[PDB]
Amino acid sequence: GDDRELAILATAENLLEDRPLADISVDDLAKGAGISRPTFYFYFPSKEAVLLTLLDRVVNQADMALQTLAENPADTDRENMWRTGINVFFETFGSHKAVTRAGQAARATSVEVAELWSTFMQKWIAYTAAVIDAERDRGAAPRTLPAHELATALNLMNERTLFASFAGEQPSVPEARVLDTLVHIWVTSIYGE
Amino acid sequence: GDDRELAILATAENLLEDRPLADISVDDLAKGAGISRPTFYFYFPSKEAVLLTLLDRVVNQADMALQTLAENPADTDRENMWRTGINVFFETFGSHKAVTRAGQAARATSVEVAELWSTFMQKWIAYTAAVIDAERDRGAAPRTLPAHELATALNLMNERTLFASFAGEQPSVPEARVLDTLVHIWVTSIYGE
Ligand SMILES: CC1CCN(C(=O)NCc2ccco2)CC1
Ligand SMILES: CC1CCN(C(=O)NCc2ccco2)CC1
Repeated sequence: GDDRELAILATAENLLEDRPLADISVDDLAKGAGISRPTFYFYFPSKEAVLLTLLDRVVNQADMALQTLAENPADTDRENMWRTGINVFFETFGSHKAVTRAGQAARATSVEVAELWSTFMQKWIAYTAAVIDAERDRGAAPRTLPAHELATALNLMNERTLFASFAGEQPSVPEARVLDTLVHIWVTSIYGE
Repeated sequence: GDDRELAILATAENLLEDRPLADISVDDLAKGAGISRPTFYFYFPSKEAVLLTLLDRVVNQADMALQTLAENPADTDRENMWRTGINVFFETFGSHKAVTRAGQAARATSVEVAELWSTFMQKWIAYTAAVIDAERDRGAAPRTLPAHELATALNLMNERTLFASFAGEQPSVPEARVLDTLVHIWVTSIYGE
């Protein structure tokens, strides 16, 4: 039951490593999961819907991991606090590069994917803003930009930069340099005048 | 000759304000330019090729405007130097929102568009880096990150942030706030420790 579903999900993720959604048939998804095409259609209405669920689970994994971090303060300086946070996204999406890459393209096409991404981005920006605001209240950050606007630009940087880097786009920050790069820009822009 | 070509370009830009490339036929492009479908095919192999040229001219306009700025130093502080520069991109792409939005989608699909964007981004990052390096040499900026990596992340921020803002995406920086937002993050990240 759940097992066939899990196998369709895993077959899909596997197949997205080597080629795009376009050049993957539900036929390929069925065989890989060891089921018929009709049986596939019982678990998912489409191949697009397989991607969506896959993306859903990556996004929830990131979020949950961020919630875990937020609940257990790490005994460290401001720079490592931010780093530890950004690293959740770096590791989680970096561990699911094929889904990441396919998700982001599907944003153009699928309203569900666009809305899924949109919902979580807003949540992560709201959280970034609350932390900046909290840093301003304790007197550790200067009151420069509207915290929420700053959080927005910083989150959008991370999205574009993390993903160009995982795709190996030209141009991009080398994947082994991208954490330090993003952390420097977060902390200088959050704490600097 | 050039006039029919110009009219196809303008018809296309006009039509992209109200709907995507997908829901624009070459038929619509021909009528709008006041020509036949066959005559259209003499000037352009496809509707995709119309977008590409349109994007080409926006991108060259931005570049040329940046070259003009680079050739005439403005008598001003570091913050306004960066602002004046980022503003070239804000105004130029912000004046061609339909082409911008369609260009960026076509990146997924068209290898020409992807390469066009890629070429110019590299050029703009190289230039940003040369300016950061020049600021480090005169002793106005600290030697923090690899200048080229910093330039890369900052350029990618601007691309994602400018465009989310012009599209009116959720989330985004309001278009009337996005200049100040980006300038703060450039200058704090370039000059800060
Ligand atoms: C405190 C956290 C909040 C979120 N964040 C971050 O990179 N979000 C942007 C993103 C999502 C997927 C790729 O990039 C790190 C800092
Ligand atoms: C000195 C310049 C260099 C380029 N730049 C910039 O925003 N480039 C990124 C971009 C292109 C299109 C949208 O965003 C402003 C600063």
